[PDB]
Formats: sequence, structure tokens, C-alpha cells
Amino acid sequence: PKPTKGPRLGGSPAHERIILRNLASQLFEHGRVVTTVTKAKRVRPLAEKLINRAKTDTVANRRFVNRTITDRGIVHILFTEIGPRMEGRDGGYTRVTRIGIRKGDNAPMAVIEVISDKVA
Amino acid sequence: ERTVKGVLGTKLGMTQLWDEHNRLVPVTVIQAGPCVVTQVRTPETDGYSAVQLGYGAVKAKNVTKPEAGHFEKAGVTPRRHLVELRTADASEYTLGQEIAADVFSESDFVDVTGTSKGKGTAGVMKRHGFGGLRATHGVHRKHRSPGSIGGCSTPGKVIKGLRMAGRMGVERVTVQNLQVHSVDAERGIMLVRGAVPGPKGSLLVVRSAAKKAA
Amino acid sequence: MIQQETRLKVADNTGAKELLCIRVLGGSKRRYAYLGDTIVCTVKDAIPGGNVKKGEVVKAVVVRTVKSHRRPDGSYIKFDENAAVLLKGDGEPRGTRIFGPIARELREKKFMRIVSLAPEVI
Amino acid sequence: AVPKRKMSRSNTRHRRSQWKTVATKLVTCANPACGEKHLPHTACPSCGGYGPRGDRRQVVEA
Amino acid sequence: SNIIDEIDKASMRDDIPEFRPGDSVKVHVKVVEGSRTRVQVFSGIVISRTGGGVQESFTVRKLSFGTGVERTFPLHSPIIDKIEVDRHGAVRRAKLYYLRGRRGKAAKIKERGS
RNA sequence: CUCGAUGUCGGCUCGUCGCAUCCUGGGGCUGGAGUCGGUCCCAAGGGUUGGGCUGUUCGCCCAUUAAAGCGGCACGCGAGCUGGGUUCAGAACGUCGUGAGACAGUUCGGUCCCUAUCCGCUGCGCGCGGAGGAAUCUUGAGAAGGGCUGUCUUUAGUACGAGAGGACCGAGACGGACUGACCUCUGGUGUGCCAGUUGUUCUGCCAAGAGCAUGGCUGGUUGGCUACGUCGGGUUGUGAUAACCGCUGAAAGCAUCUAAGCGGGAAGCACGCUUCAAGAUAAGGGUUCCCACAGGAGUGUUCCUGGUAAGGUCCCCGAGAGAUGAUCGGGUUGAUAGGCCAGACGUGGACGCAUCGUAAGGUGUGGAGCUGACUGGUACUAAUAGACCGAGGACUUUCA
RNA sequence: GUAGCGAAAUUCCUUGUCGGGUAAGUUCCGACCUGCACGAAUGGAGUAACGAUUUCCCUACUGUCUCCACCAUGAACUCGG
RNA sequence: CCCUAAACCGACACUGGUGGAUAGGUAGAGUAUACCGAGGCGAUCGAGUGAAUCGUGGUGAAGGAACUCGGCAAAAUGCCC
RNA sequence: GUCCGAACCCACUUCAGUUGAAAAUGGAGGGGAUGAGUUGUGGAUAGGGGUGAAAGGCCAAUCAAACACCGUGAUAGCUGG
Ligand SMILES: [Mg+2]
Ligand SMILES: [Mg+2]
Ligand SMILES: [Mg+2]
Ligand SMILES: [Mg+2]
Ligand SMILES: [Mg+2]
Ligand SMILES: [Mg+2]
Ligand SMILES: [Mg+2]
Ligand SMILES: [Mg+2]
Ligand SMILES: [Mg+2]
Ligand SMILES: [Mg+2]
Ligand SMILES: [Mg+2]
Ligand SMILES: [Mg+2]
Ligand SMILES: [Mg+2]
Ligand SMILES: [Mg+2]
Ligand SMILES: [Mg+2]
Ligand SMILES: [Mg+2]
Ligand SMILES: [Mg+2]
Ligand SMILES: [Mg+2]
Ligand SMILES: [Mg+2]
Ligand SMILES: [Mg+2]
Ligand SMILES: [Mg+2]
Ligand SMILES: [Mg+2]
Ligand SMILES: [Mg+2]
Ligand SMILES: [Mg+2]
Ligand SMILES: [Mg+2]
Ligand SMILES: [Mg+2]
Ligand SMILES: [Mg+2]
Ligand SMILES: [Mg+2]
Ligand SMILES: [Mg+2]
Ligand SMILES: [Mg+2]
Ligand SMILES: [Mg+2]
Ligand SMILES: [Mg+2]
Ligand SMILES: [Mg+2]
Ligand SMILES: [Mg+2]
Ligand SMILES: [Mg+2]
Ligand SMILES: [Mg+2]
Ligand SMILES: [Mg+2]
Ligand SMILES: [Mg+2]
Ligand SMILES: [Mg+2]
Ligand SMILES: [Mg+2]
Ligand SMILES: [Mg+2]
Ligand SMILES: [Mg+2]
Ligand SMILES: [Mg+2]
Ligand SMILES: [Mg+2]
Ligand SMILES: [Mg+2]
Ligand SMILES: [Mg+2]
Ligand SMILES: [Mg+2]
Ligand SMILES: [Mg+2]
Ligand SMILES: [Mg+2]
Ligand SMILES: [Mg+2]
Ligand SMILES: [Mg+2]
Ligand SMILES: [Mg+2]
Ligand SMILES: [Mg+2]
Ligand SMILES: [Mg+2]
Ligand SMILES: [Mg+2]
Ligand SMILES: [Mg+2]
Ligand SMILES: [Mg+2]
Ligand SMILES: [Mg+2]
Ligand SMILES: [Mg+2]
Ligand SMILES: [Mg+2]
Ligand SMILES: [Zn+2]
Repeated sequence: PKPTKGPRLGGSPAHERIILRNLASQLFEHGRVVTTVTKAKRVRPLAEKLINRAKTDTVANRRFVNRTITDRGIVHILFTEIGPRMEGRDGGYTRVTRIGIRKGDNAPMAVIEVISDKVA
Repeated sequence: ERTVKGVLGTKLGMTQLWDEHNRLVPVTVIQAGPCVVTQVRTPETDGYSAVQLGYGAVKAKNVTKPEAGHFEKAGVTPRRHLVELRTADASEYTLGQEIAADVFSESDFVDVTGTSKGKGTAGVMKRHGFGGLRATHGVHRKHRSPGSIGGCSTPGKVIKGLRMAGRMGVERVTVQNLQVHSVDAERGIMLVRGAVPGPKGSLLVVRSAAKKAA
Repeated sequence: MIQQETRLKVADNTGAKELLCIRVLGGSKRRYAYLGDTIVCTVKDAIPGGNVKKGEVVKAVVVRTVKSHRRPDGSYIKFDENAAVLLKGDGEPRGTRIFGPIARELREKKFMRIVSLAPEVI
Repeated sequence: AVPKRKMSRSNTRHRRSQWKTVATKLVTCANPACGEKHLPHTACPSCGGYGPRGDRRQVVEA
Repeated sequence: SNIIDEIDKASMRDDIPEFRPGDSVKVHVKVVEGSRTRVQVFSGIVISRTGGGVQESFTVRKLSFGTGVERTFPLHSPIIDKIEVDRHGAVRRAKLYYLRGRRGKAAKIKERGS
């Protein structure tokens, strides 16, 4: 999706690329993730694009999703559980909720989860 | 002292056309929408003559009781922007009068005023055209530096108005002697030949050219 | 754009082969010369049998810039080399043949012999 | 550079008094069965919930 | 916006042929010369197409008298009487800038559908 | 004055001031015919180039320009830079000395530290005030900027001139430098988009992909930023003047621009143009909004607390804003952002299949697939829900 | 004061003079000899090869520059320690 | 028990120094370099944020040393037959 | 006492560092790299002495005469109190 304008996560754009891929994969694996506010708000678009691709089940679509993610268990979850869950949902497959702050460094935390209830 | 026609508009972007001589002209597109006369300033009451115009759509829940009362006295629906035009013939305007983009014709020269794009805190090199030092040849951590900022004991001070780093942009800018290329009055669109200050979607005041032309 | 120390090829049969731009004429602090602009040059290369000798300070008119030239109709013209045509001090070519295509910018009421002698004017 | 003189107590306190924070504001939980303070636009620590009184959702199992 | 596009629709033409970069193209350009108006033909290979509405433009490269000349025309410019497509090249990109460093058979394009 | 250190030559950078003016502006006199000049009177608004040699300043030279001004500011400016020169230790030459060594002689090399406390300056905020509390638009005391200039055509081959040559005063066209905004065009960028590709490792393998090597490298590239780009500007003018030129006119029967009085006259002065501006505490002005609450002590009712009105702020979504504050817009009565759908830009022909080839691969299906910022829709997600501040008819006096 | 060298790591005057190189060269390269104040083992004049030595020139190449713009990063900036 | 080191010499749990041995794969001439193995690590304050500015890298139109005391720095070149 | 080039030894240029990561280093290049090479272990030379392919260089992080203690509370026509 859109680039991030300012300095990237992890001290390098390559590390942010990797961080966002891993964070989206973990969100799909667990359904929800506590990942500080900025990381959640930054991985929401990529994860939503991946879910939208997973909404339609084809081999080419699964290969394209496997470009990202790269874990076939996560691809199976995304094309078997998460993807069918949003058949009537036109966007907005995830939500982010602020949770508090971390004691050690005052980092504002958040929970990003995949929408769990069916639209119908 | 001077008689000025004027309208309020929105910067929409830039395009290009070819005129009758097949010359490419850059045009700013201005949504010079409907402006209503919301107040009339007279020498008897305010000490000067002017027309306070209103332009723009506003949500009724975003207008306050003082603003609602002002517009109710004007007899118009609330507008987002109120801008005064200093004209010697402010006496010819009535409260609630509708002023459209057709105030200007197909070859009028106009002055366009807007708030320019902002750049944040710029250095001396960007905001004032300073030359720094060389990229090499010994230069020690002072490549984009202001150089000297004064003399010595006499005076033991930096003079007022020395050009230094600071926030640049977001300021009133008037571009003079811009030729109106075209006016589409029914949809309130104005093609003005040149570039005008501000980002897209910023409020523009289009007035008669003070110096007529060059 | 042609500035001082730019070396241009010669589109004339004057015997000169390379010119070094010494000055761009047209005003104080003037930086660049474009199509149709006159420059002072020194002959860096010349044909051994020829009327123009190496190290001669001449005046040339610029044709064929590499950079680009904007035209009022919004179009641009571009060449592959920088070229110049030597002048006799009145605006008239020293040579008698013009080689390569020539910018239409030369036909701005100024350089008529160069246009007539040009094989192609673009 | 280096400070030329010892800063006076008046000036030192003038600058030092501006090193201060603000109190956290806090809002009452919309859940009737919790009624505990939490941050605005933040899930409640005491019940883990979020939303208006009508449509609550659980953000943290805590 | 769409208002910009609808304003620009009045400056567009409808006689533009279907050509890509790599195609061989004849551009008939009207030149005003003294009191006369003439049409001069610039023939060459399309090496670029910078797109978008009335800002569409294309560059044609020609090899004349032992030197390369490239001309950038706005696609909807009134100075173009017509554009003719001679060949349809077979290229693998949208910008043929590498052709600036080639000549001879290395500069000739294939023919589409060969 | 300074040796319990006031760093010094030249340059770079950034200026500011003077006028003893180099250009442009105005004038008097000429041994001023015209074109050009000389000279001295006004005049500091703007301007006042790039290189070769040398550490240089200076100077000579090259090509220009309207011109390539002279000076001050610790021979302005090293807590701004350089370190080529000079004044460290090495070394060599010439010369001087028996020698150690020496030279305002030359020659090659030779550590330039500092996180800014105060004033100063450039920007950005918080507070209080502006005699009720607010919202919105403003006046302008004052402050800042801007102010440069050439060529060509015409008047006119006219005036002048024996000819050669050749105008003033007016009109127009195009420029150089500077500068404001802008990104439609062109160019640059691109850690993001598409593609290709080398080495390797991995997803079990084929297929299809992924990590790393500067984004591995290579070819393009929307948006944003930007100049090398695009548009605009300096002004026509007004008032008082300078040098200067006068009108009338005595003292002084004449004469005299002056003593009474009146007038022409410059890029200079003040305006005209742009911008800031009521902390302008002299705290301004117009329009609109809310209004006579509650409880204590009281002592001309005072004054202090409390809940509010109009209005705001916290908080959240953002950008046309931004270091942070601030600013601007939106917060379900919603298109603010994301997602979704569609289009445009960009790339350049995805996977799979069919087919031809031994294979690398070619062809079709098919301008395919992918795809950011641009555009238009669309509440799917997040803007939940709430708090806090904020007058009291607002001190007093005299008028009307 | 011989041979040889000489405006030289030596020449003050000095940017000596003449030639070459440049559009322009106080440096350089070749000479001249007027050697302030060269000179023969404190060696003289040469010399292939060699040199992170010093000097001058040509070409290639470039953000060194005309004239800078943009990108990412470690600080700087905001928050907590 | 540490031992090309957080345990030794450096005042430090210090981007320095410290002798010897074992030292695999693919590409490669290679013990260079790239990616991996055996094995071991994620480094001893973090979280953000497109300010200027400094450091470290990258790209660049046209020109190509005009920079500068000086081509300092960079680019270009680069390997095998 | 060959050439290119790692380990290794060195330290030419530049940038950074300069209250440093470091009381001399780091990044990027650079020189030597079978030799007058480099390095471990132990040993010998001691202060008017050592040793020195020679810089007044080095002799335990300031050497035109080390460091420690003693003469000693050296002396100072000088500065300070
Ligand atoms: Mg970006
Ligand atoms: Mg960080
Ligand atoms: Mg990488
Ligand atoms: Mg520069
Ligand atoms: Mg630097
Ligand atoms: Mg100083
Ligand atoms: Mg203070
Ligand atoms: Mg296209
Ligand atoms: Mg002192
Ligand atoms: Mg004077
Ligand atoms: Mg001045
Ligand atoms: Mg000085
Ligand atoms: Mg030196
Ligand atoms: Mg010595
Ligand atoms: Mg002797
Ligand atoms: Mg004023
Ligand atoms: Mg655009
Ligand atoms: Mg481009
Ligand atoms: Mg495979
Ligand atoms: Mg490389
Ligand atoms: Mg762009
Ligand atoms: Mg008289
Ligand atoms: Mg004041
Ligand atoms: Mg001499
Ligand atoms: Mg000489
Ligand atoms: Mg000579
Ligand atoms: Mg003898
Ligand atoms: Mg001797
Ligand atoms: Mg002897
Ligand atoms: Mg020799
Ligand atoms: Mg802190
Ligand atoms: Mg260590
Ligand atoms: Mg170990
Ligand atoms: Mg230790
Ligand atoms: Mg060792
Ligand atoms: Mg190996
Ligand atoms: Mg290795
Ligand atoms: Mg292992
Ligand atoms: Mg280990
Ligand atoms: Mg660390
Ligand atoms: Mg860590
Ligand atoms: Mg530690
Ligand atoms: Mg590129
Ligand atoms: Mg370049
Ligand atoms: Mg190029
Ligand atoms: Mg070249
Ligand atoms: Mg030079
Ligand atoms: Mg040179
Ligand atoms: Mg120079
Ligand atoms: Mg170098
Ligand atoms: Mg290099
Ligand atoms: Mg050897
Ligand atoms: Mg060797
Ligand atoms: Mg040594
Ligand atoms: Mg011993
Ligand atoms: Mg010595
Ligand atoms: Mg020692
Ligand atoms: Mg001693
Ligand atoms: Mg002694
Ligand atoms: Mg005694
Ligand atoms: Zn709760």
C-alpha cells in the first residue's frame, strides 16, 4: 500500500518490510496481536489487502499471497478461515484498539484483531 | 481609493491549453463559486468602505450562534469563508447580493491572493538562497552553514533582519497581472493563465489587477 | 545549455573541428547559450590545411544542443551533439557549407544564410 | 560554549518551573458493572472492554 | 478532479491512431513560415509515451544526416495535422532510451506478428 | 588597555554602513556643430561578470558588460569554514661562523578543540492583560520588502554637417541579471511501483516464489520535493525637493531667481506596489451571540467559592500543517483516514492452459497481470464514551 | 675555479630575456650568461629501473564546480527511564 | 572456569591490543568477497517523528576542473583468455 | 632484499572523533607482504649511562639526561597570600 513517509520501523526500510510481513502473519495465525499503536496502524492496510486477496480462492491467488506471509499454514488459515469469513464484508477486515502504555518505555500499545463475526 | 472587483474561489489544480496562436498556456483552475455579500462596510459606521463576502459550503452543526446571527442579519445561508474586499464602490453592493465568477471576462487581468504552501523550518540555503561552503577542500562540518553572522567588537551584536533559518511558507502571496483565460459562469469555473499561491483546495481571492498589466 | 569551457563540434566546412566556449554573449553574468545564441570560442582542433588555425578566437552561433529546447507550442527538440557555426563578425557564416540538421530557432529573423545552406531545418 | 556566570535563583527557577507534566484525565467506564476509570479511546484495564453502554466488546481477557 | 478532466476533454482530439513506443510513425506537423503554412513530416521511431489526458505526449527519434534528432509532441497539440503509423515494432519495454546508444541493425526493431 | 593569551595573511560565506559616484538619473560651463567627450555641481535607489598566473592582497593578461567604484566595520567576519603563506620541532641548497649554529634568503613536509549560560539575531509557543464572557470580519500608529539594466526597430538617413558621419525629445518589440509563487510542461530524485537479471540459501521437489549481497545490480516510473523548468514582478505615476532654471521685484530711480511673493526641476526623499501589524497596555473598530445564577463571610454593595449559558479545550481520525507547541479540517446530524469498488497514472504482456522447439525459449489465450501517493464513489474499520474550563448584567466618576 | 653545469632544492634585483605550451601561464619546459652568492668523494655532470617524494602538462572521468535537488539512515526533535 | 574476551593488558561489562590449534559447502585463483554449514548470536535503554543542521551511504539533466593553494574527495579503470 | 594480492607488519591521504568507543583510534582507500620479513618464550645492556639503518629518537602513556627516596622546609633582587 502507501509508503510510510517518515523514518521506518526497525532502523531500516528492509527491516520494516520484514517486520510488517511477520506482524501480518502473526495476526493471521493468532487472530489478534498486541503490537504497539504505530505497528498496528501500519500493518492494518497490508493485512487487509492480504485478506481481500484471500477472499477469492484460486491457486494463483494463493501463490500471490504466499509471496507475502511465506508460511503455508498461515496461507491455509487465510484462505480457509479468515477469507470465507468476509464474503459480504467490503473492506474493514481488521480493527485496532488502544490498550495502554508499556511500563519500560511508555510505548502506547494496541490490539489489532481480525473481525471475528460474520457480516450476514 | 481604488475600485476593485473581486470573487472568492478554491484552487483545484493546473492544466494546459493552446490559445489562438497555438501557444501552450498553463492555467490554474479556480472554483470561483457563488459569493454572497454578507456585510457592507461604509465610511459612516466602520470608517472605511468594503464588502465582506462569504464563500463555501458549511455543515449547519459546525456554525455557531454568533455566526448564525451574522448570516441571519445578512439574510443568507452560512458560508465557510468570510473575506473583505476593499473597494471604493462598496456602496453599490446590497446585503445578500449574489456575486458569481462572471464578474471577470475572457481577457481581464487579475491579482490572485492566497496562502502559499508551507515548508516547515527551512535552512538558510533553501529559504534564503544562501550558498554554503564547498563539498570538499577541507570544509569541516559546515557545508550548509550561514557563514558569518556579523562583524566583531563593532558592533558587538547581530544586526536586526539578518537572514537565518526558520519556518517558511504558509504566508499571504499575491500574484499580479494574471490573464483570465476563460470563465464558465454556470458551473463557477475560472481558468487563469499562470500559477497561483497555495495548495489544491486552498482559498483564493481573485481581484482586479491593481497595476492593470505590464 | 552551453557554458564556458564547453567543447562543441563544428557544423561548418571552415576547417575547425572543435571549439571551446570562452564566453556566452548577451549580457553580464550570462550563464548558458542555447539554440541561436552567439558565443566566443577558441579553436581547439583544426584541419591542418585550412583557413582557421588552432588557438584562434572566433565567434560562433550555437546549433544542435544536447539538452532540449522548448517551443511555444509546447513541443521540444533535442539533438545528440553540441554544434556551432563560425561567424565573420556580422552574423554571416565564415564557411560555405552547413552540415547536419539545424534548429529552426536559427530562423528567428537572424541567421538566414545558415538556414538556406542547412540540409535539414528542424 | 560554557556558562559565563552562575545562574541566579530567580532565573534558574523561572526555567525549571516549566519542566512539568499534566495530570492524566481519565474517563468512567461505560459498563455499569465496572464503573472504573480508564483512558479515553482506550480499553478499560479493569474489565478489558470498549464501546458504548449499548454495544460493548472485549479487547483484553483481563 | 473529474471537473479537470471534463475541462480537458475540450482540448482532446479523436483522430489519434493506436500506436505504442517502438512503432514507426510519420508526424505531419504544420509549420508557419512567413505568410505561408506548410506541413513538414517528421518520420521516426516512437521511443516514449508520457501519458495522461491532455498532457499526453510522445517522443519520436529520427536519424537525419548522420545525427539523431528527437522531438516531443503533446499528443493533442493543434500543430499536428495527422499521425500515420508505418510499422508496428516488437519491443519489450515502454521507454526505448537504449536506442540512443545504438545504430545500424542494432537500431532496427522487429515487426509485430513475425 | 590587553603577555594567570585581545589568534594573525589571503580566500570562502554572510552582510551592513559612508560617499571621496564606476554604471544608470538630473544639471552648469565648454577650446559643446552632430556622434562622442572633458570638467565640476546634485545624487548612495538598485547594480557593479567569468577566467589564466601567483599563498597571496596588489598587479599583468584573456573574453565580456551599462559598469567591472573607492573605502569603514579588531587592515568586518577561524566558539562560521580553509590553512596555500607566515612564527615550532625533520631535511637540503646558497651565504655567514673554527664550532655549536644563524638568515624578515630560498627549498620539500609539518595535530586549527569547544554539547551556547547571558546579551544579540532568526523562527515558533505558553501565560496574563486589553473593566462581563465569547465568535467572526477588520482599521492602520508603525515596521519590512521591492526600486537594476541592455539591444533592436521607428521617428529619421530627419536636425547638425563641406563630407564622412549622425541625433535629442517621443513610440514599440525582445532580452541579461535579480526575485515571488508554482509543479501544467521539461529535467532530477525515487529504500514504492512494475520488469529483467548474477551469486547463494530456503519454501520437500517440478512449477511458482521468498531472504541476503548498496534498494545486490540493471531498465523505466505516478505522487511529494525540486530547478535545469513554468508563470508573474520592478512600474506607468503623485507631493515636497537637490543641483540648476526662472517670473514679478525692491532695498540700491538701474540691475538683481529673493529680501515680500509665485513656479519648473532627479533612479534620490515620502507615497503609489507587496507583506507584517492594537503587548499601538493609547491594548482600537463593525457585526453577531449568551445573559440578571447558587452558597458563605460580609461592610457603599466588597470579596471568596460552586454549577452553568454563548463559546471553547482535553481526547480520537487526519493534512493542504508541523521539530514540539501551534495551524487547518473531520468526529456517526460523519466521507477525516484506512480498507473496498471503479478509473487514471506506472510497468509492459502474470499464473494456468494450448501450441511449436531436443532444450534454453518463441507464439496465442490477452494492452495480460500487478500496482503507491491522483480522481470519483462507498460507513466495512477507526473516529467510541465522556470530561474540564468558561459571564453575570459585568469597578468607579462625570456627562448626555 | 679546471672539466662540466648554471634564473638552479643555489639568482637579491626577478614575473631577468628569448622560445614552447594556454584565449590568457609570477608556476612549468628549453635555452642565454649578467654565477648577489655552482663546481668536482661535505664529490661534478649524466643516467635505464624504482618512488604513498616534489613539480608542470595531456587524455579519461566525474556533484570539485556552474548550482544544487532528492532518497534512506546514526545523532539532533517529542515521550518514558 | 574465561580465554581473536563482559573474566587477560587497557581506571569501565572500553568499536583498542593479545601467541597457538581445528577450520565444511556453492560461486571463486584464493584462508578475498557473497550467501550458507558445524556451532553460536539478535549486541547490555527504548518508543516515535518525512524540521533545520552534522555524520554515513545513493542518484543525477547540460556542461566537464570553469572548483581549489593543489583534481583534496569522488568517478572512471579494474577479472580471465 | 622479483611482481599482484589476503592473513600478518606498517601508517601515505582523507573524513570522523576531539568532555572520544580510544590519554593517538575508527571508516574509506594506501605501503611491505621469502625478506635488511614478522612474531611467541626466556635472556643481556641502566642514567652523564644504555641503545639508536641517526629523529636528540627510545629507555614502563610528557627524556637536550628516567624514576624513587634522601640533602630538603634547596634557592628565587620574582608573583601570590
Ligand atoms: Mg517518501
Ligand atoms: Mg532509534
Ligand atoms: Mg537489502
Ligand atoms: Mg555547492
Ligand atoms: Mg562533510
Ligand atoms: Mg570570532
Ligand atoms: Mg534569561
Ligand atoms: Mg501510459
Ligand atoms: Mg583572564
Ligand atoms: Mg557628492
Ligand atoms: Mg544603499
Ligand atoms: Mg581582519
Ligand atoms: Mg603549509
Ligand atoms: Mg630544522
Ligand atoms: Mg666554512
Ligand atoms: Mg503604516
Ligand atoms: Mg501531477
Ligand atoms: Mg522523468
Ligand atoms: Mg524451479
Ligand atoms: Mg557496485
Ligand atoms: Mg515528478
Ligand atoms: Mg531681472
Ligand atoms: Mg512598538
Ligand atoms: Mg626568485
Ligand atoms: Mg622566470
Ligand atoms: Mg615566455
Ligand atoms: Mg679536489
Ligand atoms: Mg657545495
Ligand atoms: Mg669536497
Ligand atoms: Mg634522473
Ligand atoms: Mg528524556
Ligand atoms: Mg573488549
Ligand atoms: Mg572466543
Ligand atoms: Mg579489564
Ligand atoms: Mg599481533
Ligand atoms: Mg571457504
Ligand atoms: Mg570472509
Ligand atoms: Mg548450527
Ligand atoms: Mg560464543
Ligand atoms: Mg547499543
Ligand atoms: Mg537491544
Ligand atoms: Mg554496557
Ligand atoms: Mg534513476
Ligand atoms: Mg551530472
Ligand atoms: Mg549525463
Ligand atoms: Mg569530455
Ligand atoms: Mg583553475
Ligand atoms: Mg587547467
Ligand atoms: Mg577561481
Ligand atoms: Mg584521490
Ligand atoms: Mg573511486
Ligand atoms: Mg618482494
Ligand atoms: Mg613492490
Ligand atoms: Mg615505524
Ligand atoms: Mg632482565
Ligand atoms: Mg636537529
Ligand atoms: Mg615514554
Ligand atoms: Mg629535560
Ligand atoms: Mg644535569
Ligand atoms: Mg643543605
Ligand atoms: Zn471497565
